[PDB]
Order: sequence, then structure tokens, then C-alpha cells
Amino acid sequence: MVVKFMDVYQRSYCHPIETLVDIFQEYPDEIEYIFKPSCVPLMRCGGCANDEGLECVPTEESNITMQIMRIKPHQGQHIGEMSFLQHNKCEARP
Amino acid sequence: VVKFMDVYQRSYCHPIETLVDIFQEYPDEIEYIFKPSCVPLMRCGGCANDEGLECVPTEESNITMQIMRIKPHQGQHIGEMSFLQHNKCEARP
Repeated sequence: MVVKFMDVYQRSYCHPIETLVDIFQEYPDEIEYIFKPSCVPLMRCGGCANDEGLECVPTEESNITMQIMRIKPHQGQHIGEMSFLQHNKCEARP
Repeated sequence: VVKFMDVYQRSYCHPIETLVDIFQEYPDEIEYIFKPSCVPLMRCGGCANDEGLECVPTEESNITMQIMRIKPHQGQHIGEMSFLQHNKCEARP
């Protein structure tokens, strides 16, 4: 099995990739909460690090809602719907 | 809405497509230019935590890819490069 060069090159091009994202990062006003799970997999644009000043940016986005366990210090476990941003399409840009 | 048990299971340590710099995998070739400069590989990932839990591979394989390489004073070559992939993972303390 060898992946051909043109496929390799195309596969590495800026595209949405499954990415573990910390829930607190997406819900910065909920610093006091413990979340289970603490991170969720979201489709997020990714491309190769380069020295040409290019970044991989989303050109189409959508939301996904997930039931997350939300816990305060000595309060009981709640299960709540939380919405997260996903990337559906990407492009490389300065 | 994704159900809680589905969510929880999806976040458990598992192989995830991960962009890996060729220079990270082959640091002895940092003098050279590769195209593309990174490749997508399946690698174990789990949620960051302070409980000392790591996410580690329990089954692995190699994938070979044609990569363009250029060394100083030479033209472009295309050749096979092998990379490690993770096929199964488990969380461990």
C-alpha cells in the first residue's frame, strides 16, 4: 500500500478534521463548571504549518448540539444541551 | 441533539486524524524541503485532564506515502516515506 503523491498532496490541503475541543474553551463564561466529557470532537479546519503566512479558515459553518453533563462544586449532576461550532468547508488564506 | 452516552463514548480515547509535520516524524531530515510538509495520520487522542490519565496506542500499523523531497543542490524527488498510525487506543493512568 502506497498513497500516491497527488492524493497525499490533496489530502493535506486545508479541510475540516475531527478535533478535540475543550468545552470550557467554547463556553468561557462557565469557568466554575465541571463538564463530562470535558472535551468534544468537532469538525474544525486544519492545514499544514507554513512560513508563508497562510492560515486555514472556515468558509462554511454550522452548529451541533450535544447533551453534556454539567456539574457545580457541590450541586448535583445536570445534563444539558450545549451548542458547538463546526466547520463544513475551509480555504487557505493570509 | 447528540445523546449524552453517545457524546461520552465519542470523546473516549480513540484514533483521530491528526496533521503531523514530516519534520516531527523524521527530524533528521529537517535540512530538506518536503511537499506537502505535513500528512494526516491516525493518532490516539483523548481529553486533556488533571487526573493523570493518558491516551495510548494498543495497536499500530505503518502507512507509506509518496512525498516530494528536495535536498540542496538537487532536483525534486518523489519517494516513499513510512509513517506510524494508531489503530486502537486505551486510556491509562
